[PDB]
Amino acid sequence: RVLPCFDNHYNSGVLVDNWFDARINEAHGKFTIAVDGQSPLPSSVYKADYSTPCV
Amino acid sequence: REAICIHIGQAGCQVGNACWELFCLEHGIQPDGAMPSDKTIGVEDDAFNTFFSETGAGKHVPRAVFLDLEPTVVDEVRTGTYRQLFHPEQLISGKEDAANNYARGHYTIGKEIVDLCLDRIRKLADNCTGLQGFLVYHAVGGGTGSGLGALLLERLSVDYGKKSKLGYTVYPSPQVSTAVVEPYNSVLSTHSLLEHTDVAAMLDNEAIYDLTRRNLDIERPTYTNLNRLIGQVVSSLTASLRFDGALNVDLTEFQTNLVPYPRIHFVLTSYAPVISAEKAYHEQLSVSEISNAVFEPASMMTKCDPRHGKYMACCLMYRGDVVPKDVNAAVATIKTKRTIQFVDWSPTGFKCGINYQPPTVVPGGDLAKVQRAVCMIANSTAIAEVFARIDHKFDLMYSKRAFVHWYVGEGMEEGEFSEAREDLAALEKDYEEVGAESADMD
Amino acid sequence: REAICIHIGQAGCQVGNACWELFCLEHGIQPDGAMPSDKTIGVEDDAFNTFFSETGAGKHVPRAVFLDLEPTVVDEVRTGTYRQLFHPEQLISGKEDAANNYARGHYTIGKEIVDLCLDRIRKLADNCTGLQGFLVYHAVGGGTGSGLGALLLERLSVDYGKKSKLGYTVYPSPQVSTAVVEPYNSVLSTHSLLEHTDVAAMLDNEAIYDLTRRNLDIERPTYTNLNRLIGQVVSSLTASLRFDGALNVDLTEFQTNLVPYPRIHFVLTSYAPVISAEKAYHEQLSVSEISNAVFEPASMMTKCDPRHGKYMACCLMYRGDVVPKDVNAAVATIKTKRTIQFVDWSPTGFKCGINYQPPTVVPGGDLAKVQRAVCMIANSTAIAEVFARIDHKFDLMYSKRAFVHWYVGEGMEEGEFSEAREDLAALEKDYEEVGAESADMD
Amino acid sequence: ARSLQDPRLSFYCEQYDHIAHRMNHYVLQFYFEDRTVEIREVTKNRLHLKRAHFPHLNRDDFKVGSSLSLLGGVIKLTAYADEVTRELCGERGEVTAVMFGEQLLPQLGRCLAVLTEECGFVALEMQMAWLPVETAAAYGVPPDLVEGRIVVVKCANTNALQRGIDFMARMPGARAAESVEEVGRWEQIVEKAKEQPVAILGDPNSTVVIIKPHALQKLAGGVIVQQLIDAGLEISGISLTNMTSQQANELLKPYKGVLPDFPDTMRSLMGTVWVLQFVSLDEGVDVVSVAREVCGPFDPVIAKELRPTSIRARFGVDRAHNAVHCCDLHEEGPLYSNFFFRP
Amino acid sequence: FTLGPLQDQSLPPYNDLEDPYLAPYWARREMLIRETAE
Amino acid sequence: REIVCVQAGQCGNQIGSKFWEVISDEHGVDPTGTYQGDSDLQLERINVYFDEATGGRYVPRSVLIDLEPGTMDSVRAGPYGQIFRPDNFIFGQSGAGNNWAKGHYTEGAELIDSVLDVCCKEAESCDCLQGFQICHSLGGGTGSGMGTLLISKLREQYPDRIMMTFSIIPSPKVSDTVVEPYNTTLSVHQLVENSDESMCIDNEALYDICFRTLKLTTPTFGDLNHLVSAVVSGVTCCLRFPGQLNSDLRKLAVNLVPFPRLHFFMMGFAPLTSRGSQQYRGLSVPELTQQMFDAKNMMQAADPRHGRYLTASALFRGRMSTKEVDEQMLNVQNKNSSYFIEWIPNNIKSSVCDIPPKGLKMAVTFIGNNTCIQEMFRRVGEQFTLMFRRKAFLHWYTGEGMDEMEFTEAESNMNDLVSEYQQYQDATIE
Ligand SMILES: Nc1nc2c(ncn2[C@@H]2O[C@H](COP(=O)(O)OP(=O)(O)OP(=O)(O)O)[C@@H](O)[C@H]2O)c(=O)[nH]1
Ligand SMILES: Nc1nc2c(ncn2[C@@H]2O[C@H](COP(=O)(O)OP(=O)(O)OP(=O)(O)O)[C@@H](O)[C@H]2O)c(=O)[nH]1
Ligand SMILES: Nc1nc2c(ncn2[C@@H]2O[C@H](COP(=O)(O)OP(=O)(O)O)[C@@H](O)[C@H]2O)c(=O)[nH]1
Ligand SMILES: [Mg+2]
Ligand SMILES: [Mg+2]
Repeated sequence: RVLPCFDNHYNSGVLVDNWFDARINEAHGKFTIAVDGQSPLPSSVYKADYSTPCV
Repeated sequence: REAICIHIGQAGCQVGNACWELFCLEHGIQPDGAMPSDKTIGVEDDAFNTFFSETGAGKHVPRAVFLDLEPTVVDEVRTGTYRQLFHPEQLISGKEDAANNYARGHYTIGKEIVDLCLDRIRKLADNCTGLQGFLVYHAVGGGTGSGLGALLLERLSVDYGKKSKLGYTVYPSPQVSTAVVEPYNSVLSTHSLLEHTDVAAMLDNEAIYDLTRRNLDIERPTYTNLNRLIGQVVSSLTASLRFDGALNVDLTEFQTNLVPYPRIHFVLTSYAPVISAEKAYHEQLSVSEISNAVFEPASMMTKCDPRHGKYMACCLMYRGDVVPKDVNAAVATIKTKRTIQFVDWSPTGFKCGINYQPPTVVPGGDLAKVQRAVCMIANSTAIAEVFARIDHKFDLMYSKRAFVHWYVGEGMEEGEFSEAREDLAALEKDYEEVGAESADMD
Repeated sequence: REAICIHIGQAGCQVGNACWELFCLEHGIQPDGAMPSDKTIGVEDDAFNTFFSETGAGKHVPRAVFLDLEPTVVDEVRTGTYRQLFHPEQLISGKEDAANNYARGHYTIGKEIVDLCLDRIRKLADNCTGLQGFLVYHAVGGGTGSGLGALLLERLSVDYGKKSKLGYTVYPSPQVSTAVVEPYNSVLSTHSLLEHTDVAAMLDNEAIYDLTRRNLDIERPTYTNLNRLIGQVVSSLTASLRFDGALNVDLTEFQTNLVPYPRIHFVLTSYAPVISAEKAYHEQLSVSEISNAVFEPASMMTKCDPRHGKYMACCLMYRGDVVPKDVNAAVATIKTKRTIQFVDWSPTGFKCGINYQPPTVVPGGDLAKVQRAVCMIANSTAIAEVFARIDHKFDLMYSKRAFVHWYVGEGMEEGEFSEAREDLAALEKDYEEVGAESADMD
Repeated sequence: ARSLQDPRLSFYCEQYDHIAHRMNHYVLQFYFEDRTVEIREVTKNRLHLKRAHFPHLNRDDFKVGSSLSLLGGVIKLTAYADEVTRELCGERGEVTAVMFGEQLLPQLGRCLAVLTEECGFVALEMQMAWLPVETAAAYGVPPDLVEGRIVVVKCANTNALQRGIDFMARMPGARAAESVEEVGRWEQIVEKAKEQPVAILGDPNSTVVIIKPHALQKLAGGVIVQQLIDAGLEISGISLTNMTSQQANELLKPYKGVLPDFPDTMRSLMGTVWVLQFVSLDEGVDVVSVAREVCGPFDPVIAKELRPTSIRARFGVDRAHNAVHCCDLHEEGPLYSNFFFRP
Repeated sequence: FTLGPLQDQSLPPYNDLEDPYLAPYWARREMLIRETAE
Repeated sequence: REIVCVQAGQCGNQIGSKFWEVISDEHGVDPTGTYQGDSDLQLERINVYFDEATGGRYVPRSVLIDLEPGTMDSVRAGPYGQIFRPDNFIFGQSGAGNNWAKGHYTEGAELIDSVLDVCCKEAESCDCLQGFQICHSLGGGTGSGMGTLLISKLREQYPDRIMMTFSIIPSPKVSDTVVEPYNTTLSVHQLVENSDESMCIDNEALYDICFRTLKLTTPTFGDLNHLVSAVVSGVTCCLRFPGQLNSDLRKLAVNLVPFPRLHFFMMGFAPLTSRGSQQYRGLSVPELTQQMFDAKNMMQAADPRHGRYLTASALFRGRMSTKEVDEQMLNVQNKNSSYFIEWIPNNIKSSVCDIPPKGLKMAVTFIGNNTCIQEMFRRVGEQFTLMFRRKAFLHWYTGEGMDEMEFTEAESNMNDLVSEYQQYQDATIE
């Protein structure tokens, strides 16, 4: 496990070093663990399975 | 007539949910405890009474207790769909778990909760007129199931005495495993369980996973499937009390027929028409085919191979459309087989039961609908292999006192390890001695 | 079922762009990787699976790696139109080229990059359940294609073992030429390809230029035309895996039917209805006419004349609206011809395949739309003439050590030249010996 | 050819399994350029029927809400599976509903004739409904048609509403829906009537007649109905049901050993058929004798030679396809009515 | 340290003859036969 | 079952701000404190981390302690800072000076009583109290000295509960302070006696996570503290949501700790993947299991391949099958059997919880007890012995009042901890 040790003078747009990751990061923005948003939480297994049986 | 069910800890409560779902749907009691207005008319009937009691306004309430030390599972039952079915007093919950320590359940924490349990069981037993046993569901791998189950069975055995206690027990699977300390808890549980149980039925999740892969077509099973299978087994065994049949079987007959000597009370269980809905309509399912099915070890719900031992007694329960002549022809064919062997001191090896009610179909279930089924519980020397691997794992861990400081700190003498290990050694020798051929005495 | 594509160097990546364009257009996958919104019905079919895998959100991603030592071509792929199709991990690029030195690729630079490539291929092969071979695209005239292609084939052959390796290879044309040092790289490359490939397909740029001038009406062709023709050939050969048909042909069947002896694995390729839209409406295109066409030297994609040799085996793939009786009548007519000759030890000279999917038309393309096509791969002794001319150019240059100091400076012993030249001499003698009649040898 | 990108129509379909008592859902694909069909399972993405040629299908048959016969089973098309089939199959599938009143039953045959073979409406739903006053008011029948039997027809054609208004203007007595909600309520009416139809049960003086599908494809059902009514019979009962091979076998079991072309006759009853029940208000008229005299001999050539004015001499093509099936005994009336109308 | 391919991630069947934790059991039986004879 | 959190020093307060942001987000609590969630499953365990104030509001059960108020003014100025109870901020008037002895003996004993009053006030309000959770750095000044002082007092006052710590320890390469070995050694000496469970994190491992796995171009301390807050909030998930196989901190300790000194653990969290790649690979139990044991995703510089696992625990969140978990843990144990201590028959505990973290279908957090942790302590002890032989900066500590015998005791205790781990590494059945 090593750390990067290169100084990148240029900006993203010049094909040197990490241009792809730089473009993606400037496209999206801040860093969060969550991937999607505004989705309801699923119910528990007991609630999903043991519902009211059909008559 | 009546039977009382005792559910302990997580496995026992979750299996209880599937059992009571099934018993409701088979009798026809709604989740709110009533029955439809058109189901009251007809002939005057009571068969539910083994499991339900009526107040007189027509609500049904069940003869069960649910016991846990952590709230979460009981709070889930309390907040679920069956809220109105159970009496709130019936759902008993402590504050904090036994943390996989048998010692914590038995000495420190269960002693406070045990008197409430005994008062509830007393309140149930006063409202009966033909109680014919206790049914107990628990797992021996966890702390509260082992410790409080043992303590409660000891107290019940002193207060009620001779009344029978039949256990359904989930033992640690031979290579699937869930916790590190399983050998200690299973050994210490089994030491108490030896004195205070009449028949113990052993289950392993690895076998029910194998059965659900081979017969059903389920790639990714979960505990609700296993618990529904267990519920079907319990319904098959208790059907003999509840419905008409040619050859009935009272709960005392299992204990009388299956146990030859008072320590030799551990039995193997299997169930025949485990089949999917798409497969079921291409094949007939005659008596002889399912009878042949119950003897292959791929059909068993416990991970043991009976070809490495000898059977001492078998009890075969048939429910549905079966005729006695076919049962006799099937049993005679089984007896002819060379891979099925009985100990020479048990010449008359079989007990039969025949009930007319076919198995019920559950709306979310995965089993097909079928006209007949057979369920077997049997006593065999192969079970000795199950104890030997747990005892070896105990010896491996105990050689370095790997975890003992938890048990000694939470209140247990170090001597108790050696006592239990010596008792299990004697049980192994009992199964060795009983299996010795009586021939060639001269 | 599955196949993995490995693209090496400049020609192999550029031919890969045309191949994946075609496979997308044949299945209906959009360049972003998803099926069209007006064509998603809810359920679909597995035919893509040979070349694409789905994540679960319904995006498609292809089973390919692109390997180069110079960045420019892979950076063109990263910035091009298909940016979203490929996984970014699959596109591997070094810092600096192998400068037309096989020695530089094999010894100096490829040794650093090869282990990342092997890790990527391993990660692909773990996400498969019926991998049935590797397809490799490279040119032997350049430095990185020869050196890294050899090194990678050696490592693949050790790690994966029995799995098949099928090569499509662009060899140096007999009078069109692009670099001075081409003979040296091609001899040393061919030494490695002899040991570590199951079938090798030979291509010459001069033949595809002649075919595009004569049959198509293109005065000034460029590499995109050649790459589209190669893509059509690969689609024809792999169609037997992907669509329904009367007579399928699995990739293991090619090696059993085409290769008589383990060294005799170099094959010629041709394709019949390369035709323009204006000619196509003046002519019918029956089975027998295109079958007669594939045997004419005007149809081949390699510059060799089969009249100077004898055929050992032919594999004929028909796709589109063809009926087996017409294939049989055509093959029976071919056998009668006097200018087509088979070795007397190969009486049953033909293998047939018949698939229902007609060849695809590419929006910018120059081929007409046609109801049927046939593609042929065949093993013939005429190929020995191709090696002899490269060997003559090698002998001319090596007599004066014209460029050798570069190769010795980049790490190679002078001895390696003589070894490779002797191996190609032995391959020429094998093709001389195999073609000798038994009637003269008695 | 057999290309994978060839044009097609896609639907979701249903088919009842009489063995497992379970409903199954599929996805049907029809390549109209060469008349081939493929069926796939929705639940587990499993192939059900490989791409095979069927010569008796046509592009006009595939409409939403319709039913088809495939290898002796009935399959129901109620969906659109993609946008392309919505574009192609639209503009010719608008749904309108037409109701008929008591005073115009004696001319019902000409009503169906003008409905089908001249106004261009092709329709598969047709039932007779009797409703109480409160339910009739709730569903929205016209007030003047209350207290009487009504025949509701679910038609389908291009520009359904305007053509229905034109049909209203052309022949008096009929009523048609003027809005989408009226269409929906009348569809509810026809479904509720399907749950429990109206007919006379247990009457020994009754007769049931079935019209074969090949007669309907020639747009001759209305003329047949009118010719039956003209002979002196009063219509009581109408239906449009699809019957499977097992139902045809159960209906035609007594004929096993009489007809010389039994399996071919069994196949001729697969598809959409009309069911007619006739009674007489005069006790001196025997319905079976007059019905059989009008229908004629079951062999079309003999019918053409001897009884040139008969129905089978008018619309038959062969012994298996004789365009009508009618009761032949004096006791079969109650049995046929019980089979075709008891829920 | 490799997890292996995906197709070999399944449950191995149980074979008590090759279970490493039951060898003393089989040794005990093999001794028990001669012990019974004596 | 209520947890009380303590955040001490700059690192602790900064990590705490992100932790309480993550916890407030999962339960839908606005930075004003109002509940705005959308399912009852969120409300039914809100008590575990929040106390309820009147007319809607919730307050977080945390004590903030520091010797200079600069950090506290920064956290109060942050976006969620208002949620914290004003009376819970305790601060002095002069800094720790990066000196352990000042933090432990002079300003420590001056402030510590007011912290104990606040901690007791918070503890006695719970209907049933679960363990404490503490975040601090060991390399600092007030974090190490006053944190370990408070830990010792709470262990005196509540010896039957659980004591859990999350702790930042100096990188061997990236030192921020010259006197790190003294403060680290004295703090580890205090922790090994007082603590029940201790988690260790290297900033180098978070940088390598960001650069290699997430490919971030310009990471900041906010990202490192978000990764830490994610793992910290994951361990408690089974305490506060339903599941098929519930688990608890005490049950984790019982399965993880074979012997009472062996309570130092490695941490990991599995679903890490860059924004460009995420479109290319769906979540599944094999992918999480493969990442979970990859040393790239493990948060310390020592590598597992140089040691052996005594025990491990995995907590799964999401709707998933138990069979796949059991068979994955069996397969990893069988194929890599040399890396697992052989005298324990099964080293992995599993647990399953129904409710995943927001915006992920499934997640797992990994806790590992591995002997390779001995390498960190050995490095700290070498640097300590180099500094101590020459009395390199000792006059500061002696001027505050420490006796030299403490340094030799702390060195001996750390050396014995390293020896005990080394002995269990090389143990055999015989
Ligand atoms: N078949 C089956 N097994 C279960 C179920 N629930 C838990 N188990 C198993 O039983 C064992 C765990 O025992 P638990 O019931 O969780 O232990 P406990 O009674 O809660 O004891 P404590 O943890 O101290 O509270 C494991 O082997 C689980 O796989 C279940 O619903 N069905
Ligand atoms: N048909 C075809 N031939 C090509 C193409 N690109 C290059 N060639 C031919 O292949 C030979 C050159 O090989 P290259 O691919 O350029 O060599 P390389 O793999 O880039 O090796 P390096 O120069 O060391 O990077 C010449 O004969 C070219 O005419 C192409 O796109 N299509
Ligand atoms: N991961 C992380 N480390 C931090 C943060 N703030 C400070 N540190 C580290 O902690 C150490 C400084 O300790 P500090 O908190 O100032 O000690 P104190 O003076 O006693 O409060 C240095 O190694 C810093 O790099 C943070 O927000 N996140
Ligand atoms: Mg529990
Ligand atoms: Mg190049």
